[PDB]
Amino acid sequence: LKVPHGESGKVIGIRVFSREDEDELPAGVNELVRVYVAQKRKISDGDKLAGRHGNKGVIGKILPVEDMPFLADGTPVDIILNTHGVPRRMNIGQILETHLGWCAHSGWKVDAAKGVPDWAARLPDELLEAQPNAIVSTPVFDGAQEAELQGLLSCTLPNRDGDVLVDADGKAMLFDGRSGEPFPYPVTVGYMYIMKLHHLVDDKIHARSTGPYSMITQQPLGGKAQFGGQRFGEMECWAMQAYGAAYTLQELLTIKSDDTVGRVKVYEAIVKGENIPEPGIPESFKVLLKELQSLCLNVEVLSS
Amino acid sequence: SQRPTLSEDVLTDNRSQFVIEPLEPGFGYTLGNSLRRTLLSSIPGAAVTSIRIDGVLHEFTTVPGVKEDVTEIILNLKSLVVSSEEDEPVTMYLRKQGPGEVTAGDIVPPAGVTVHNPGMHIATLNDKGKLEVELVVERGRGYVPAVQNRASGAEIGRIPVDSIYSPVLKVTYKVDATRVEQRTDFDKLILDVETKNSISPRDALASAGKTLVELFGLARELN
Amino acid sequence: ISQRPTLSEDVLTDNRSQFVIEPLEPGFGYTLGNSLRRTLLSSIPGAAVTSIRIDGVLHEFTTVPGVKEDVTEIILNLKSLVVSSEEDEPVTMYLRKQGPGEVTAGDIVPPAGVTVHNPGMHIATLNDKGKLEVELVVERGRGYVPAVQNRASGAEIGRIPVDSIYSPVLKVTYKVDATRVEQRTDFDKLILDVETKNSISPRDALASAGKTLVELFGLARELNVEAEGI
Amino acid sequence: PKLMALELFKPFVMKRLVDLNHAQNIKSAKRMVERQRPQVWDVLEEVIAEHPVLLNRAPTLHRLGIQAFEPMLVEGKAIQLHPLVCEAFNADFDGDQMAVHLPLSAEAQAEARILMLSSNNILSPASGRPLAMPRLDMVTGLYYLTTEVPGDTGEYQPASGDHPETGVYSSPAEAIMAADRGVLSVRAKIKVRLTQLRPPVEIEAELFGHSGWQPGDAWMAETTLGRVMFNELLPLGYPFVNKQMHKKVQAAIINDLAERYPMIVVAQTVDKLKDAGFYWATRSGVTVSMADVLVPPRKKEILDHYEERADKVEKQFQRGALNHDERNEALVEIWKEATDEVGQALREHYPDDNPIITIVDSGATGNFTQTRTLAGMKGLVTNPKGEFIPRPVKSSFREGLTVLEYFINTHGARKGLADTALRTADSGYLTRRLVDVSQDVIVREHDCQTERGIVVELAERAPDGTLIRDPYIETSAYARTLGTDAVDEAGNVIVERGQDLGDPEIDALLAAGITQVKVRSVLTCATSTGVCATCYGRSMATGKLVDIGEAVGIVAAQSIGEPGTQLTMITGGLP
Amino acid sequence: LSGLTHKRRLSALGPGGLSRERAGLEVRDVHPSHYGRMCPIETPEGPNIGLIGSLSVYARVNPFGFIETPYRKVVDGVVSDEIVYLTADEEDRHVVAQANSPIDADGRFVEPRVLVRRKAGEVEYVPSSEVDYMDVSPRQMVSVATAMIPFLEHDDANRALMGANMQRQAVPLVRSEAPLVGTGMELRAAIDAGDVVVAEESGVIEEVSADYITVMHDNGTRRTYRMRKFARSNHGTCANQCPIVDAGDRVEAGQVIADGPCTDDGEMALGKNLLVAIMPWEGHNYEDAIILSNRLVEEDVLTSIHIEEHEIDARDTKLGAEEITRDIPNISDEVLADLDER
Amino acid sequence: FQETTRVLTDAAINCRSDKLNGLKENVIIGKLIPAGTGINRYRNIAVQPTEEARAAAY
Amino acid sequence: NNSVPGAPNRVSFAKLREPLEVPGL
Amino acid sequence: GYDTPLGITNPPIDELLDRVSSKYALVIYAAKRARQINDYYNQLGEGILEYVGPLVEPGLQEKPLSIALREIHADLLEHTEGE
Ligand SMILES: [Mg+2]
Ligand SMILES: [Zn+2]
Repeated sequence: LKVPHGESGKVIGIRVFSREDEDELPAGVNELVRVYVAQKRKISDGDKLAGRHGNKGVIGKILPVEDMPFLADGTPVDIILNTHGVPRRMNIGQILETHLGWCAHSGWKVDAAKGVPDWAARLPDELLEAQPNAIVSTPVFDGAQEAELQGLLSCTLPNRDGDVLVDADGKAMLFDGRSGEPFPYPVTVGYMYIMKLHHLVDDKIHARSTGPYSMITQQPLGGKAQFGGQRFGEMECWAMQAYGAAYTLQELLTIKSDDTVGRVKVYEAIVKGENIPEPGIPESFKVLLKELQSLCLNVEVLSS
Repeated sequence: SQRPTLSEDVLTDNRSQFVIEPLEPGFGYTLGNSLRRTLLSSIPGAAVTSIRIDGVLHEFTTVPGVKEDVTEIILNLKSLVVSSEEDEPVTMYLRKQGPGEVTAGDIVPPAGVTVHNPGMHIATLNDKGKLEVELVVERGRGYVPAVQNRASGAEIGRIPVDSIYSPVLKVTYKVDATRVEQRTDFDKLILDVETKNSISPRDALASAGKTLVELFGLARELN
Repeated sequence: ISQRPTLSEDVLTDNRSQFVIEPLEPGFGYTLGNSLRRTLLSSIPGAAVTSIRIDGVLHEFTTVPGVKEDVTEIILNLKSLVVSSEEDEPVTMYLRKQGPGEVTAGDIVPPAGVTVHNPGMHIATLNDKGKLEVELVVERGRGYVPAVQNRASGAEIGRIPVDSIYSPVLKVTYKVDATRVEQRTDFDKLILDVETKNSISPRDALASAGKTLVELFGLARELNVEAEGI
Repeated sequence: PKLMALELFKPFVMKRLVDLNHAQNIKSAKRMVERQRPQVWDVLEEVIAEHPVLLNRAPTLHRLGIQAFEPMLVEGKAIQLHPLVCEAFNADFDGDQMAVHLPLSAEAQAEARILMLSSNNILSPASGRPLAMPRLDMVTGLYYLTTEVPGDTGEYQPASGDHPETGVYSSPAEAIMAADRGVLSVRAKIKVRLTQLRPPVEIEAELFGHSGWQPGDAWMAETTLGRVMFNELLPLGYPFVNKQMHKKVQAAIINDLAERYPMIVVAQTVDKLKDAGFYWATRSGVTVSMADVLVPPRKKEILDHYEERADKVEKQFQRGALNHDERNEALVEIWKEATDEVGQALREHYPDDNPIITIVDSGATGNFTQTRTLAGMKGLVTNPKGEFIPRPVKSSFREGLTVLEYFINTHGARKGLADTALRTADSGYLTRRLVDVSQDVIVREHDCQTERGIVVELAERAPDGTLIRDPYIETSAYARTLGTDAVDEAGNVIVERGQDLGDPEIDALLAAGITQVKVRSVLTCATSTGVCATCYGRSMATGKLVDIGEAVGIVAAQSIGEPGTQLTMITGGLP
Repeated sequence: LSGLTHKRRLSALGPGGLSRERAGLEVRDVHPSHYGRMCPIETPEGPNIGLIGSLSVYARVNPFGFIETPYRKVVDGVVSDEIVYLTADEEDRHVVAQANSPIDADGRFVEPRVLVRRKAGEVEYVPSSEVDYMDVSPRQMVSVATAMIPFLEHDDANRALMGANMQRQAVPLVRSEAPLVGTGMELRAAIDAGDVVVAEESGVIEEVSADYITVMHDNGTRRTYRMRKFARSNHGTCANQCPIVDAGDRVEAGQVIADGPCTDDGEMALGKNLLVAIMPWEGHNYEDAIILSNRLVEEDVLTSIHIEEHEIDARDTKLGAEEITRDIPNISDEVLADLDER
Repeated sequence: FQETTRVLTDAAINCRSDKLNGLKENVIIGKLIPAGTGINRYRNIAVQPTEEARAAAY
Repeated sequence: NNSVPGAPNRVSFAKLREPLEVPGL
Repeated sequence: GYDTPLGITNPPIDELLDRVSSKYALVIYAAKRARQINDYYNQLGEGILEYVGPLVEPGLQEKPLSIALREIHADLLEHTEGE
């Protein structure tokens, strides 16, 4: 047994079951041994991410830390989201979630010397004074209203430098990492919860140039684990016909799927500098012949 | 009317402010951004490369007597900061036995290296177990994946660790413009930098300045 | 760390140029490009016109008598004139003609030092029995400065400040291209593009900009002593 | 990704490497490639200089679903792609996966390099109009760049007594420098002096007296720096365009460029325009915030009045004169009117600065109904039976719904999901059958020299007006070959026999006032097998007459079957 | 969370049930009787839409098999603290109030007119006296997965369903962090999940270790809990437990002692907290694409662990029995340099 | 397409010899499709450098 | 009102009280 | 009358169509020449120079098909139609 195509990592443990030691085993077996391989994966390109409001996405590019936009106090952001997808999908809740997350993270202190503001009438008496990295919870169908967020965003505790970053509306002034000059208009920022989906990229990526061939169908195996080639649907044949491309279809159907001698000869020619010889008769056609000749139907060729 | 610039320093506990002026209009932003970009990624440093834990064959396991497994201690050790004077892999030791706590100050560095934050908490030990860990300290710049040691083909007892050679932590700048109609139209740059205490801000600024000078020297030569 | 040296290639055209720097460490593409473009655009000293005068007109609403062109057209034509000066103080210059015909920059009498690098340039045309006298001042500076910054200037009759261009280069553009020096296959390839006036060559403008930038970063380097790669 | 290309070009790399004497034999070369020594990367870069590859998004649907791009090494494990080709595959950058093939023989290389290349297929086969155009985001950037605003900084002003007239720049370079300095907004009224842009015909024929513009001729324009910067992207010689760039204007400009210039120039200008739009989209200042979605100011009074009228009709029903059906009809119509009024008020409230308004009005995406739902009223919602519930929602998503309203609303989403689930399969089956029926249609002969040509009314002449363009001339008679010359009333010939029709020729015919035209058609082809090339007329993807041997049946089947996905409900839908 | 949802799933197909093709399309739609029993939001995205629901938060199965739902009966316009459980038939035959309707602290209805749900699809205001039943909480119709999506009253049905389905596909990270904003049904959904141990009796911990813990009961009986470390999960991910208790603390009964995967101090944590910005950036975030800072990569903020699994067996054959052996014909020593003696 | 047995029998009885015409059969066999670059009008082309090039090639 | 003994403290935007704890899931 | 392109798209397609009758003929008209060029390269070591090498001077290790396409644009080849 060998490691399949596209696996690596440490060997953490080995379990071996022996019939000598009086270990129950399936009938007709003597020694079944299983090996566990553990690999640590770091998030990379081609990985899925999505919040709790159903907004999927993929990592288009991972810029250096020195290139991302940074707040006026030098705090580079960690992720940038597109804006055209928010109003069309109509998931405005995530904007409120980001605002509330920023408010909770920065900590707030609502003024009360002159009395509770009208917008803060229903706030719990113990929720008027928070600390940095505070924790807040909004039960479904019963949470902070728009006025509550408006009031809270106007009383966030200042940074240790003495200045407040975001405005009342929640936007802030950034600085481009490439040009180095501030953007003409403010942008929204905040902390939003991000999960990690199971559709990783390492599982998907796969290549196959030459490898084991099936014995019953004379075709390359299938699947990433078996190191097999990809499928070629009939719609692809229709498309190739549409362009009028003929030799390409001939190769795809004959010289790279079935013809054994064709594969050997073309591989050798590529290894050398010789031109690729023309394909031959696909195995499918010859099998069809030798099978239809079995029904007493004399199928001639008429090469003339 | 026309004077060369001058750089002065305003000092604080660990983060220093640098003031540069007078600069021609519309030119402070680009200079500040260039300095910031060359500061956060091209400052040489040193950091732990690979560890060696006695009685342990790999990283996905534990060790009796400790409260957290190998992965947690590796994550904690990533925060360790060290400065290398020699340009070759040096070796340290960490031997602590019995109940109590193990901190960054329990390492016995060899000559030519130092640990500047003895207050870090690595882990804690129960009386049952002990601990002896050997780690390497190489000098590099930027950031390197841990897998670099995978291809070296060492023995089982070697565990790679990601290396992050960067003493700078945060940098920011603001420009104080003077847009009066007088020919005194200039801008004043206010650059602030903070370091991990491995090196003072002046050293990092000088290194970045030298890097940019050497890089731009290729254009001053007559073409 | 020596790493790998970065050589500056070059391409040639009538008056344009495409200077190429290859290879660069990942991320240094913009770090060079932006600052270099700004330095080239607003660092090189130069000379240009600042204000003009027309005794034949009291203000700017109307046009000078006996001339086909308009006052705004005359200002635009005279602004693009390329003037090189070697004297710091602002010197004057006079243009005078009589009778029908045309006027060219080369016909303007230059005082000592100042010179015009384009004598065949057109300014305007005169009809029969036409005349115009102009007294334009020339000053040396750097970069671009609008006439608004020169609004308050003593008291005169027909002083009409004009937006000057104190720079021999007027256009710059650059990009960044990926390159494969090793398995990293991410190294940047700066591609600069400059188009200067007739008073300087692109390569000498670039050399002066590099000189100025290196002198500027000499302050940063001088604070301490420490070396790096080539 | 390099990890894929290296394993995909293994034989070529081995051959070229053994040629360079980096190994001694083939087995050693294969082993070294397996070990991936640093001596292989250079050969790998050298061996794929001009080797095309074939991409295929699964499942391919139409002709343009299989392109042929030049490979380029890049790190990572994701196959990078060009933004403007995603529409061809109808792909969304959210986990879609596509295969990658590779031609081996020298014949397949030329085939994929000439025919299947991406840059030669800007025009969709359905209609002779380009498909790869600014689609989603860069359009917003172009709209922002070309937008005009009054009373900006540095705008043009007239001579005010003792002060000159400011806002005139010698050349675009000076304007760019001024904008960089910070004394000229990118979008303001200016009077620049262009020198390398042909003026519009209205000014070209006047200022130069039709003598003909050439590079080096100056003329005083009146526009904004953004418009000049945009026009600089267009190919040289194109007349200046000085109007705000709505998506319709973008489509018209792109179509005109495709119908007047070769494909390669169109592709180059499209790439440059996309780059400019991406650069200028970021600085448009388009974001989303609570202060952006603004509640209507006086919605409460309108809602109260409509609820009072609803109560009136409720009492009318309580009298017992009316039945349930009449009550439902009254309620539904009243609430539809109320929703319309609230939407009108909400539109009247928002200024022209909110990001939502800027996005929706610029044709970037969405419609006003979504904005009304997000800010105004969601209104009545569908039911599992399809009839509108008598209970309307009185709140927007911004303010916050209630449990009952959400429970009522879920039905529409469920039904839409089911409808899409069935429609995909219906369209697939219809496309398969349509492809099956017409497999053996091919252009055999160059010309059947037949005379029967179907007559189609080009444009009707109004009894009171002079001429009205037919609303379907774009489809019936746009690319067909003219059967007979459409001689004007006089003896002059405006379009000669055999000359293929087109946008300029259609315009010329419209000018001549001709209404009825006989056009050569394929329905009456006299060819024994297949159809002659002349009858078929101008191709779609080529832009010219079809070439002998080209299959047409497959193209027609794909074109007719592709739009089957959106076909929904004597039914009027796909059935 | 995925395991809990699977345990709470309500299938409608399979043996003894209707097939996909024969099942009508109407059954896949909501019914006015679903309120309080089956969540209308949570549902698979695939073709099995509407055939797989989920119990409500407060739903309990009656001994016969008819789902119930708690209610407090208003006797004479005054709310009753005591609650009863009603089935579908009894619920239809009575008047059910609205939980969100304001109610005075003394149980008096401030509003004379209160909205109400009626027999089927009927809602209309009624005097504040005839009303008989009132709901318990506003969250009485949401599922367990959907109950922990903040600001659910602002999103769309399709978006909410998509988010709920996405929440069941997270991957356990190495260093989890509790969300800054999240409903109050996080810790409760984690304690009942079973993947977190908990003390049975209030005792005092004597010593703790990375592999096992020993708590001393107040009655003098010592007990030990063993925590599996780095054991392959049923779906290929990893599972671990890290005690969050110190030596010499009198831990009360019912207090969490260890945190399993996707947990932080006895509460669910399926992700991290990132600083987001909303703006198109050079088209790299074009059409749902995303851009990430290298700080996440170089700080293991979103680093996960995946454990593979392989097995081989040597089964007897008519031609003989196969045996695993270090030696193997015609193989270089280097290839087998890793195999041991066995 | 359909009813393979009946059509096969009918063709066999008549000894219907059919040329490789059309696409579907020609792709089932594997021979070059008689469309696009497959028509005999283009499959048989002889190209050589013009005599002028050869005279001036060296 | 933290039913469990030592859960983390996170104040909530509570306006209404539920008269019964969530039953065993 | 346009900016010089870069990559495999040089020379352009419309220019070539001016020489060849149709795009479907051009692909073979160039592939056969590429085959001849490859054959000449194969025999470069020793043999008969009947398959005259490239007409236009090649670049630095350019594929034979690129050479064929770049020389066809120079109008240096003659061909017979179908049979
Ligand atoms: Mg998708
Ligand atoms: Zn015909």
